[PDB]
Amino acid sequence: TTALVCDNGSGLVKAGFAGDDAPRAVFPSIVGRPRHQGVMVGMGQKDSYVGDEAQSKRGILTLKYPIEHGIITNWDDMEKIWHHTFYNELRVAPEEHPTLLTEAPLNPKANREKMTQIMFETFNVPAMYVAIQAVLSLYASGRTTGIVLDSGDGVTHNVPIYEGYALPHAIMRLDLAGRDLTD
Amino acid sequence: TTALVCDNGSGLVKAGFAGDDAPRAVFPSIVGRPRHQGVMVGMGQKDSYVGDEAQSKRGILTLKYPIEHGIITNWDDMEKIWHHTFYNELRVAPEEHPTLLTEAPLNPKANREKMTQIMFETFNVPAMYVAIQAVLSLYASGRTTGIVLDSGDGVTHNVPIYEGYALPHAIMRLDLAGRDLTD
Amino acid sequence: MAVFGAAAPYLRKSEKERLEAQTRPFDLKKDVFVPDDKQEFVKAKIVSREGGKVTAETEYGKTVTVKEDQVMQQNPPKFDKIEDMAMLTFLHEPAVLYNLKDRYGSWMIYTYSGLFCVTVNPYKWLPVYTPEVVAAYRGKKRSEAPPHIFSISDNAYQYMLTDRENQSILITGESGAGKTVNTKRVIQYFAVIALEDQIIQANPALEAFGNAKTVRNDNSSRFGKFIRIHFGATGKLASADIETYLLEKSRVIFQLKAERDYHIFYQILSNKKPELLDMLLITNNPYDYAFISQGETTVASIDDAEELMATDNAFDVLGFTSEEKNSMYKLTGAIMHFGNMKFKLKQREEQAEPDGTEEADKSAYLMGLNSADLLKGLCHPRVKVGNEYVTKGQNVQQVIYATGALAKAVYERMFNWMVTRINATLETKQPRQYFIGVLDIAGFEIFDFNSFEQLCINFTNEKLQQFFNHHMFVLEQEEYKKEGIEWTFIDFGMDLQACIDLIEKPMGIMSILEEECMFPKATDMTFKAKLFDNHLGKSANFQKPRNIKGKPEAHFSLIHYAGIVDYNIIGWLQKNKDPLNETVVGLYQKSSLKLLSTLFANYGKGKAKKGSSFQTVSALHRENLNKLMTNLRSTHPHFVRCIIPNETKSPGVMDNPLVMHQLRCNGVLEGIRICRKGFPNRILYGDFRQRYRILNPASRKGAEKLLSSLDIDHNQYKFGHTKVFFKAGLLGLLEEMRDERL
Ligand SMILES: Nc1ncnc2c1ncn2[C@@H]1O[C@H](COP(=O)(O)OP(=O)(O)O)[C@@H](O)[C@H]1O
Ligand SMILES: Nc1ncnc2c1ncn2[C@@H]1O[C@H](COP(=O)(O)OP(=O)(O)O)[C@@H](O)[C@H]1O
Ligand SMILES: [Mg+2]
Ligand SMILES: [Mg+2]
Repeated sequence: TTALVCDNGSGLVKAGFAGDDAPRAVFPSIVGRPRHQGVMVGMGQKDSYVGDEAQSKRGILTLKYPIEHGIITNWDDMEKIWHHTFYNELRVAPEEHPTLLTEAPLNPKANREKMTQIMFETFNVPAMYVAIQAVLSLYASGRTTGIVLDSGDGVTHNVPIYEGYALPHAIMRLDLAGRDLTD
Repeated sequence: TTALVCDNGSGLVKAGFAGDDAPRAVFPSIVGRPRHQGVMVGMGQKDSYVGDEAQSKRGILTLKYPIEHGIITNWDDMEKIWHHTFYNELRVAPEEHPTLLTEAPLNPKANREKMTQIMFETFNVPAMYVAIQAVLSLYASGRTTGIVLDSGDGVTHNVPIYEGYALPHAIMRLDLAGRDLTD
Repeated sequence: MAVFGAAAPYLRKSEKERLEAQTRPFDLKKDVFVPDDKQEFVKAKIVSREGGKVTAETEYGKTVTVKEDQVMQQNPPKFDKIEDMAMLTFLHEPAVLYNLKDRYGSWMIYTYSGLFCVTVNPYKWLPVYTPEVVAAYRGKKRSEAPPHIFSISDNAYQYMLTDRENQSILITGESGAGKTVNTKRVIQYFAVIALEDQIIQANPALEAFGNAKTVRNDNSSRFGKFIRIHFGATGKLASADIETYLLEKSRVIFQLKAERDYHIFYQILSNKKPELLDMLLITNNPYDYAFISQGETTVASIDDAEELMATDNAFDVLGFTSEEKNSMYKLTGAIMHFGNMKFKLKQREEQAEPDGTEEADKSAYLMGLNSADLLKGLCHPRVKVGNEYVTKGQNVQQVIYATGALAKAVYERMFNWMVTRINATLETKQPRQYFIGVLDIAGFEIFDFNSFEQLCINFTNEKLQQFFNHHMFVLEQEEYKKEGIEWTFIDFGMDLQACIDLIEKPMGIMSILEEECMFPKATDMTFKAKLFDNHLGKSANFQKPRNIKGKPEAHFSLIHYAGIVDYNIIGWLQKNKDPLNETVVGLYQKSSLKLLSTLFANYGKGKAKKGSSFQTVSALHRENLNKLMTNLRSTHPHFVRCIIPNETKSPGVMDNPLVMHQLRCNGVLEGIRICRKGFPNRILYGDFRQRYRILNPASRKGAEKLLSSLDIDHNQYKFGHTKVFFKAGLLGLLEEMRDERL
């Protein structure tokens, strides 16, 4: 079999199979709901637009981000995001694909616990693992030492690694990110 | 055949074949252990860095000298030092090579007995001998009389010798040495 | 024997001469084999066994003493010159060597070896291959006919005609020892039983693009040539289909110090054709080119000039025009100029930029590309993410690896396209019913400086040997169920597969090597440390290397069917990577030359497409070997072994270590070892009565009574209804007590 690498991120969900040089599906992590009434009868609008589809209907929806700074705050929206990613984007059954997930440092343990519970129960993934963003960034950079500054849309943090050994007491996390820049 | 002259000392292990003008391998006698956890997988870090390798990884290791004051207090570390000296720095199998050892005057008999036992049992050297670190220095000076002051890193001692006859009752030993100066 | 004309003597000696040669002095007690220093063993007589000291007088007159725990019997005269090694009374490692030696001394070229066929190339013309033998041979079965290639060929033809299943022929031997002429005579026999000229005409084209000079052989072949011979519905020759497998790409870029590259580049540098050199702007000095000068520059293997002209003539008389030939030469010249590319670091960045561009300009001019576009593609490869294209950064090491991978890939595509063109030209319009496959593969080459290229060949040969062992086990079980004598049902595959599972399976040597190159800080010391951690003591085949006679380097030693082999780690990590570049392949597809045909297709609802970076030579090798095994296993196999008699051209003389090495790499020792654990000696009841009834002068009751008086243990024999099986020791005991009886 083959492994599946899913990166929830923040403001952009990117996923794809392991051994690929680039993620297959990249789309914003947005769940939108219609805020108006709707007068035409027969079309039958769905009650939730998820993913890149909400960008097309941006003018008649209330876009809500399921996560604020790394931490998931609206879990149901996150099941919707993961279901969309697994079915309408990759078109694969997660029943036979191990899933690798990426998660920021210095976050509540309940977050990881709920993530693993959702993966094992709702989607019945055979196996899964959770890793730190900085270690993956250092992997992709062709390096074994050096301090890495990971600044996404949710949170900015630095993790120093020397010779494959981390320095947990030197990890600094700053909540300033792209969303605050937009505001 | 040839004889190996190992000089453990304290803080510097120096060795080489007999008849050479100068020692062949000189490196600090320290054993390093990683005090962090390691986040990068697949590298396969060894659990103990020994010899001159530990000097290059000072920032992620804790260094313990296996010899405090002449005597050996951590026998596993000393065995690791000896194995490294025999198999990496010199790259010679001690199965067919006699070894000459040195130690300071006025040391516990258990230390010498355990050194002899380890060197016949673990390494199976054909023969071995222990000499006082001061008499050898007297040989190296082309003299046969006079006193010699061997101030190393572990212990400082004086051995008066006249016409090749040592005077045991006049030997003075002092525990002040280079380590105390560094502290 | 009158049917076999005047070629019978070589084919089979007469009974009269056999009986005349039967009676000659031989003492079984003290004329046994003895170890030797010059060779593995020599023929000698032992004066006496004086404890742990013996005195053996060899034919050279030596009186050397040997240890008593490595002495072993010699073949009695009544069993000498046996046609089949499986029927030999005592199975010993050099006994087969000496039997073959004294058979070639009397010029018996062909010898049965159970499921194997041993054929040593004669150095003089023989009447055996006269077509009068071929015409009159038909009507004889494998069992009755003396050994020859025609016997197994007719057996395979009969199996195809009656059993209605495909049959395949597997030949093993070093190139240049007569393999080509052997295949020529085999296809001639096939034509007689009903396109040999076309095959002979197209052979030099494949030979010139697939052979290279190594230390062992000056004309060593690498790729796994495979020809399928099709037949009509009525069992008549219809057409031939040719395929290629397991072509090695590492030879193109990395060569050993004492070995050459493919003959292509050296042949192009021939000065007798001046037009190609000036029209391609090729530097006439081989020293200047980087890809070629690393290996040995030139040897007196074959004079390249008239060989090149012969290949050009063969292409000219073939179906396609000269423009395709010119495209071939210009593409090869472009491959040559890929080593002149140079790259340097930038101002204040880790990115790499070219310094010289003249070689880039000329290469782009030849390929019909743009130099600026090619340089931009090499330095800044475009990649697709989601729905948007982004550009990736490359340093010097990655761009050098990509340059090498492109050169290897384009050569592979050119070779495959040439093979397809040859197959199309060879193709006739006849229908293709059941086929007869012919497989040629490189042998189990052994060096004192084994590396990755030799490792792949050894692993392939070991897989083939495991397949042969499984087939022989199936045949033995079939014979057992036919005779109703069925015991020892344990399979003979897993014993060899234990070594296979430490190469191809996960956590194997190949898997760890493939993973290690992906880690961006891997080094040879780390790779060796990981191998020792994961295999030393944990596996039953990985073990420490041995330093013998001042060998240059050894890092680890494996155990195979051919013995102990050690490989050198140094240099493996660098040459395993094959990172292809997608944007350069797109640029080739956008080119104005024929090159787009070769790179026409190259690299959601379930995908496992490996990325360009995640590309290793080892993975491609495993995939090709697996796809070959999914094809060969579908046909009933037959085996042909070719053995060189001596290193020199002089006929008659032999080199015993050379014959030992040939036997070891051919797996004959493994075959006899597998045969010896069961009951290899099988004699009919009538023959046993006419030979051994005289021992107790006086059929199940009679045989039982006779064997009960010979003190034969119950577990030493198997009592059947048609044939009775005996152990090797029983035959020796019977021979000795017959000797004392007479
Ligand atoms: N070219 C650019 N210039 C400036 N900001 C950018 C650019 N591209 C993306 N961003 C910002 O980066 C954010 C996306 O960050 P992302 O990598 O998805 O974070 P995470 O990995 O935590 O999901 C967007 O919100 C956007 O504001
Ligand atoms: N020139 C110097 N100046 C100051 N300290 C020195 C000098 N040379 C050596 N030392 C000290 O001496 C110590 C090593 O002494 P050494 O004779 O190697 O002891 P041992 O023989 O017990 O190993 C080191 O710790 C070092 O600090
Ligand atoms: Mg991120
Ligand atoms: Mg000292």
